[PDB]
Amino acid sequence: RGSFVEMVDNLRGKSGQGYYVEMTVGSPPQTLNILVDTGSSNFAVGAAPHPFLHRYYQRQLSSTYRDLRKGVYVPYTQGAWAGELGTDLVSIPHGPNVTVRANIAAITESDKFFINGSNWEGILGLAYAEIARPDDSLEPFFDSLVKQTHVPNLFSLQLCGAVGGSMIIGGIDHSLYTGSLWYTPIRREWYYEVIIVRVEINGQDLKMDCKEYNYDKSIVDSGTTNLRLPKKVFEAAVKSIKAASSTEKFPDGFWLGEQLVCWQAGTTPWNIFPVISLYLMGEVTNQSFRITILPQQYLRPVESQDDCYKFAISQSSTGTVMGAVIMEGFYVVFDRARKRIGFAVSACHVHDEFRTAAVEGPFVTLDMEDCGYNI
Ligand SMILES: C[C@H](O)c1cn(C[C@H](O)[C@H](Cc2ccccc2)NC(=O)c2cc(C(=O)N[C@H](C)c3ccc(F)cc3)cc(N(C)S(C)(=O)=O)c2)nn1
Ligand SMILES: [Cl-]
Ligand SMILES: [Cl-]
Repeated sequence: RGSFVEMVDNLRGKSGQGYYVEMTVGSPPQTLNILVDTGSSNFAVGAAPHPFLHRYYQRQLSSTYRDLRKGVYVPYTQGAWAGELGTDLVSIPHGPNVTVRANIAAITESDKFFINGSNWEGILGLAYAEIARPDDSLEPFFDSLVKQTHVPNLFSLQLCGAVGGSMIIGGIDHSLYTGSLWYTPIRREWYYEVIIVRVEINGQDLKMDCKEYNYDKSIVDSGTTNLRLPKKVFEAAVKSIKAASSTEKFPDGFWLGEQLVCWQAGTTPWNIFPVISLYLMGEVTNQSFRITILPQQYLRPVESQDDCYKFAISQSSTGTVMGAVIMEGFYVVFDRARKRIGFAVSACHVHDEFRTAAVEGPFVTLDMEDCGYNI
């Protein structure tokens, strides 16, 4: 009975290979499953046969498709695609009750982008126009939705790991979280860039300079699976996580994501692995808060009577990426109207009877305006 009830439970995932929402494009309607990605800013849909796609967009059957007569290519950290730009009517049947004319890239060729078995056929880039291809003149979908309709300029995501979740567009649903929401500023509107001001592994501060945790940016990115950390931070965090979980030894490759470890169904010794906290800059001077995840968020299942896991914190050379490993702990509010991102503990996050993910505050942290990187 909350007012946003019909958007609850509108996301699915097939064996953990990306969270997607149904979107209906063109006229008469063509509904496709679209991956939700807050790490990019193009709306693009498979528009030609591919071995991994069950369905694709057929422009010649949509009477409202308009050709913008321009190609587009988008490379990501993983994979890339190429296609043709146009516009068409778009609605989200378990989203807001509106229809907008949005730009759409029709994917005609791709490399290592579509994932076999994932059940999604396109991508919804929810970040800002600064990072869209071919350039920032190509209005992203959520910008079209806010400009064309009354829908408030905010959306929130609850990614429920193991796969489903909720994308609430235009508000917050209080059933999806417990405790209070705590907000960090969006530093700049391009990616959803935030500032991380301290990192702890089981209560123990990693003690790096905060400028290392944000070198060269820290972003919130639902289309990236892992928590990705810059080189020096990743090396330092692995050394600390190893030291904390030293009652069991694992091969070096397990911490590089190259070996899996499996336990008999139901027996994974979660308690031997530490919690991990990131402190983020708060909304008042000198004030911060911390979000804490469990090994149930950073050890991810790979699908016998065997539970196999991959360690899903990994190295980046393009900054901190708070991917699904972070987002599955939390209900995350992308309050674009107030230029801030809110975290609360997710009502669906995976935990055990001893430990829960957490969002706590306030803490005092001085000189946070010096943590960010300057281009
Ligand atoms: C604007 C810019 O240039 C850009 C932005 N991004 C980050 C985007 O989120 C892109 C979007 C995307 C979505 C599907 C397939 C390929 C790429 N994401 C990635 O580049 C990406 C995508 C993935 C990936 O497997 N994503 C899948 C769909 C996924 C699977 C589970 C899940 F919970 C969430 C996402 C993994 C990674 N890594 C490098 S990793 C092993 O460290 O987690 C990166 N990269 N470059
Ligand atoms: Cl129609
Ligand atoms: Cl990434």
